[PDB]
Amino acid sequence: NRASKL
Amino acid sequence: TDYPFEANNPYMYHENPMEEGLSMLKLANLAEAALAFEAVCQAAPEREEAWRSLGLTQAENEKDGLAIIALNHARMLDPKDIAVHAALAVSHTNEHNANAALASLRAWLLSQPQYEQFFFAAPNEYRECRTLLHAALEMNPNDAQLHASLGVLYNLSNNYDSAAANLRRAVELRPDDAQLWNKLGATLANGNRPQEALDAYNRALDINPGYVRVMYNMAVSYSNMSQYDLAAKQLVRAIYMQVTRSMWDFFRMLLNVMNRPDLVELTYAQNVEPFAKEF
Repeated sequence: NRASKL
Repeated sequence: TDYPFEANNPYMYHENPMEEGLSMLKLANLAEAALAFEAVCQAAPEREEAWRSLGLTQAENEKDGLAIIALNHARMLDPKDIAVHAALAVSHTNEHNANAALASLRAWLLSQPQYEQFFFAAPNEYRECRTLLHAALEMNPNDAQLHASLGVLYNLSNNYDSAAANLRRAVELRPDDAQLWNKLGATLANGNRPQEALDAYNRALDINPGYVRVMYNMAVSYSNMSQYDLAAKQLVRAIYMQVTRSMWDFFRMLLNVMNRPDLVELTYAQNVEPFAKEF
């Protein structure tokens, strides 16, 4: 679900 | 200033906060380094290295908004600082600023003398970037930053398999680069491969134990796999290390889902200690 960050 | 400098910054008083910020970075104390770099940007706003270091640190400290503001100062002051363009591309991709992300990658490539010679948000700008990076890859085939940059581009278009392949090559070439391992992990995570992502994140954290973004990303992946004990542990580390309300709200959802109403109520006080003890 939740977005991950580069 | 467009930058919202922290009031009451103790480094405002210090002799040589730039040196102190760099030493804080070597130690991996991101929050403290950011404050030190902030002091330098306030006192000497023409100092490009200061804005760059600020921008770089803020993004690793899970603050892309603050990163972008600072990096745009750095970019004005030295349009050929390729680390600034690289980081702008990353933070803009995280922020889904498609046009700004493609402008940064393009500037990243073309600012190098070495290189200087469908996607709905920005179709042609995307094609151009893809073409430039692939043409560059033909001129310099095992360049890890080129592979990494193709990874960023491919994250932008949600082509997480191509992104992961490029970024996997980048970490093979540079296996001690914390940022590359996090970029690989984020890619894998966003591409619904959170188990593999966590292995990449573990490598990243081993290199840089103060990498708050990696800690946050691990909370995310654990939450995605519904391993909430593990998510809660990483999120506490992230919150503690970061210093925010967004993370506390995310933490509140973990506590709720795991059926801990007693702990949920404690999150409004925003003291991490009872949770550090608890987890």
